[PDB]
Amino acid sequence: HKLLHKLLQDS
Amino acid sequence: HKLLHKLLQD
Amino acid sequence: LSLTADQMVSALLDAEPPILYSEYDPFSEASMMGLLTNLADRELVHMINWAKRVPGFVDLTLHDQVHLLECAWLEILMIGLVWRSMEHPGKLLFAPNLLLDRNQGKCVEGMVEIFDMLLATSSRFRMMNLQGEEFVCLKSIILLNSGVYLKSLEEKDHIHRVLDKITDTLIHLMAKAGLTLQQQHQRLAQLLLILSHIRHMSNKGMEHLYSMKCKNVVPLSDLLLEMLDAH
Amino acid sequence: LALSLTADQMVSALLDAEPPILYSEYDPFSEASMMGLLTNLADRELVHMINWAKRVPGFVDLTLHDQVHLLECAWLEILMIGLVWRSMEHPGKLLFAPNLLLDRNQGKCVEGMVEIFDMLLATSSRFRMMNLQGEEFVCLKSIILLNSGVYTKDHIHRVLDKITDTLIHLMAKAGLTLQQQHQRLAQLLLILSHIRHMSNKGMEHLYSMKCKNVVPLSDLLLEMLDAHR
Ligand SMILES: C[C@]12CC[C@@H]3c4ccc(O)cc4CC[C@H]3[C@@H]1CC[C@@H]2O
Ligand SMILES: C[C@]12CC[C@@H]3c4ccc(O)cc4CC[C@H]3[C@@H]1CC[C@@H]2O
Repeated sequence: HKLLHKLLQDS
Repeated sequence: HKLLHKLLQD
Repeated sequence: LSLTADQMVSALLDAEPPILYSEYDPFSEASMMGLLTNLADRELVHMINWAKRVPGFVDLTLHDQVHLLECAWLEILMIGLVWRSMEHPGKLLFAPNLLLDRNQGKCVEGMVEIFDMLLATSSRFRMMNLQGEEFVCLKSIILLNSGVYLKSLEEKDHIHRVLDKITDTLIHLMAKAGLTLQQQHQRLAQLLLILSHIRHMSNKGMEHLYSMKCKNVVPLSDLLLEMLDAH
Repeated sequence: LALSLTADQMVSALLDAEPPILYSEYDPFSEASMMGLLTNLADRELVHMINWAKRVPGFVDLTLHDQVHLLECAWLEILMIGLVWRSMEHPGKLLFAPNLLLDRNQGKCVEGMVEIFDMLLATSSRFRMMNLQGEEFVCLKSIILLNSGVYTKDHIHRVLDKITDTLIHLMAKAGLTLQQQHQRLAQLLLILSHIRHMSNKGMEHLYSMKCKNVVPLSDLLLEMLDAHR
């Protein structure tokens, strides 16, 4: 997964 | 012009 | 412009280009692209003819007409393809003797992703149950819309006027089919949002085609070359 | 939530999800310094966009991977439609930020950029003549988020139907006829085709900038750019 995936779920 | 210009004109 | 909604559909239906054929003869990249671009070149001549019969188009200046066509050509080819492919799931009907599934897209580098996209659009049509009447309206919208963005103002107005007429036509067709007002405005939008995806697919194919020209994989006609060159 | 909202409640939710207008690091131009400013700004807006998207009704219901796919597909369309909206009161000029208002002449500083500038200005001009409303704007912006990659699902299309109901409802309330409503809807939606176009051009240009080593890109920007391959 990409940086994006985290950014999106935690945000 | 262009080839398209004449085809459209003619 | 002074035509009924039914006459608009009639006019556009009567002006439809013919479905062309390819050759009857395990594709290389060269053979498939040769076939696909030969077909596109032959379809373009007909497309120029058809555009002159899209109501309001020939009232534009030649320069504008040229511009719109250069802008839209691949989009128009593509939606046409997607419409032929509608009753053939998993497949693309480039011609009645050239039915290609996605695997055969792998025969040319960068092509199968464009295939997948085109196949996704035909699905969408099939789920929506797009009608022929609806289709020729969308094709004509593409022609007038894609390249439109002081007397220059007066010309723009005319195009927006014609565009407004095709929107009325699309709504009239849905109204006659018995759709509620809510369903009418929902379907109009679903139809029009697909145009965004077709733009996307077109931009990608344009780039894919320019690469192929650069590679010298395939000979391109003067016409097809100049349309490519226009972007 | 999205599907059972009244059109007024959908407008409100979209209005209070709006990201702020940010500022540029601004302050001569060169091609490197201009791309730097624009990518710094883009990267900072992207963090707000990620947060905005997570406040769009219907977007919140999707899986993480669908959310990501859609954001990747649409991120530059979204930056662009914001830029254009911002630029309405500034004809002939592009308001990237309140301290970064650029004209056509200034676009020439970067290679290949002026063509995209002109397209953006035409788009902004189109919205000004149509007298685009903010409520219509946020509807449009969310349509892009849910639509652009939806073919690259049933639920997504129902939320899109809801936002269509919402646009119409606004038009009707502003006194427009049924015929004027469906015409204006069409006008609005047809502009998205142009916005998609502008995005694919912008995407190629940015990629050309990275290849020519004009400007270094953050990881976030490099991931979004990379999703378009
Ligand atoms: C332009 C391409 C060749 C011609 C293809 C074609 C050829 C004929 C046609 O009716 C539709 C299409 C759509 C996809 C086009 C292709 C997409 C990429 C390829 O370069
Ligand atoms: C992507 C580019 C940098 C970032 C630019 C930007 C940056 C911020 C913003 O709000 C909108 C836009 C739209 C145009 C974008 C540019 C188009 C080409 C350039 O590479």
